[PDB]
Amino acid sequence: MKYIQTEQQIEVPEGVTVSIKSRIVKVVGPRGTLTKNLKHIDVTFTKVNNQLIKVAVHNGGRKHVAALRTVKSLVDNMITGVTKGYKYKMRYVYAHFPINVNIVEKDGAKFIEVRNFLGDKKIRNVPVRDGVTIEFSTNVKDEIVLSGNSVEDVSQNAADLQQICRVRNKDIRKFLDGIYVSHKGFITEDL
Amino acid sequence: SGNGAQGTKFRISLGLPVGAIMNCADNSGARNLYIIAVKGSGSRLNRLPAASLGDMVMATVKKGKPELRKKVMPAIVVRQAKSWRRRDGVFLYFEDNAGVIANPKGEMKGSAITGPVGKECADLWPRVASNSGVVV
Amino acid sequence: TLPASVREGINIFLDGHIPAENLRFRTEALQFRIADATEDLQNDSASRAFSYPSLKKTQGDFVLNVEEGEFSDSEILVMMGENGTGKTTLIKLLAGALKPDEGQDIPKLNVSMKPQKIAPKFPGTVRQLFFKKIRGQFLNPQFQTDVVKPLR
RNA sequence: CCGGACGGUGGCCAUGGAAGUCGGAAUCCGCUAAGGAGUGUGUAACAACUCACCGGCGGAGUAACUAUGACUCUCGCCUCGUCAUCUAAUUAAGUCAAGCGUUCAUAGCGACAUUGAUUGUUCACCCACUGAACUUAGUACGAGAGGAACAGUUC
Repeated sequence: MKYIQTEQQIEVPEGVTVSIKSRIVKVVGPRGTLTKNLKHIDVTFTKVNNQLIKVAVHNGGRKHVAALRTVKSLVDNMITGVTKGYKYKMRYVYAHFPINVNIVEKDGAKFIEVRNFLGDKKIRNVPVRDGVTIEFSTNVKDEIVLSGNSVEDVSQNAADLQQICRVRNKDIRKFLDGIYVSHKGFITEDL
Repeated sequence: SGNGAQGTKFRISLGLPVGAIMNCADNSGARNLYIIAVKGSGSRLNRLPAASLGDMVMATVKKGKPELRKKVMPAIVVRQAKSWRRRDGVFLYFEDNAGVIANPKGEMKGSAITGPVGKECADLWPRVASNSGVVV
Repeated sequence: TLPASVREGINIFLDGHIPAENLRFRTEALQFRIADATEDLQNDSASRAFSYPSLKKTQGDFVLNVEEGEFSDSEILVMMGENGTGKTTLIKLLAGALKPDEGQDIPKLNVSMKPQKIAPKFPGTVRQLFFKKIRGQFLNPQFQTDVVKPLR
């Protein structure tokens, strides 16, 4: 029915400045900086005050308006990732064959190398994305940890690994082998 | 080939199409073997399936103890006659076509094999090795 | 069985089956990996494993000499030779149980070791002892096949 | 998003055992903000979940047996036949959802209703073969019974 305006708040916090021209967002904070291109959408960003920025759609349909919250969220997670940062934890899972996971490097590379997966004669590799670092958690068994400023790059790097270890030709409910994402959170603690 | 055949086999010239009769070269009581099928052979309109050295066939006994006649059983080709060629470059051939009656797993029905036996068969079917004298 | 020849008896033994008796005495046949059979991997891990320099251990009645060698990761090394050669001594040094007369091997590595002659000297029962070492290894199916079910 | 979900009592009869939850009706009482003689998940059987509803957010008869029919009475189609014999071998689409599915309508199904032999052989019917084999592995899962693959190898 077309809503004359709907808007959203993107709250801004002490250590960050976010700058927008055309629909190109640059968020810069303590942890480094992130920029994303919002041209594909049609919203109007407006600054109210260093700690506040609005986004609004004029005369929009259901689907347009639906995209407005998702703009808010997208720029939120840019802001939080530049403050708290993002940390995804994954754990290895296997019934018999111990999944051995390393980090190798061919030509400035960085890859996550998975050996022995279910006995699997093939050697699996998932490339580490830029902006994301990998620690094999000390003090915990078969836990890998992906962290960085961009939820999108951490999350996808994570899913690349889990998906490189899908099982074939077995009852996937009995053969539960894998590396699953086990905890989604932040880099800075207390929060 | 197939069951109980531990090993692969390099292609060798097909000597024996269906209908061919080879000498029975064991002591089972069988005098000959009449080939009705080759195992593991493929399909092309009009082509006879045809066996070679160390192939497992499906045969009946045309001449031999009546307890062996009137039925189909597995056999293994042990000597050829159609000349074939090994990877050492050699074109070689036996004086007769002959094989030995056997079970799906590949066990000889008999206990001896009379005459020589080509190595490619010996290499293929251990219980055939056992009962072989001169190989190749 | 009835008496047999030397060659013949050995051959039948390895088959795991005896015909007259018609018994498959052994459930699975023994086979050795060809070395064609093994998996092909580029091995190093962290570039190679640890390495030991020349070592010497002298009791004063026997002297052992060792030539510098290297060990790599995910590999397996056999040690052969006659007893009294210091096959046992060498392993101990690497265990850190023995101190070399000369040479040194101080590794960062965590080592597990099994001794050659086993005489009991642990108070406790068998289950308690193995559970302290690790439970969960006891859960694995591999361990059921090899230890638990066969002996009981 | 979350907290609370309570006493009469495990209502009553049917009850093998049915304490709200296969079933036959009946729907009350006290509680207090609100809590159904009880929405669905139910261990047999309570629980233990949950949710509603308060709240934080030309035809017949006949039998000391079946069948047949000695007897009395009246005016080669089907067929590729069956048994042998000769062959290894032989004509020589969707809707509705009542139902099944032991517990459950839709996993899997759904009434009603409705939108080389042998032959001219095609066909049909056998005899054989084989994407397969090899290790992966008699493994993982399974009380067993049994039983994988991705990798590599040869056809």
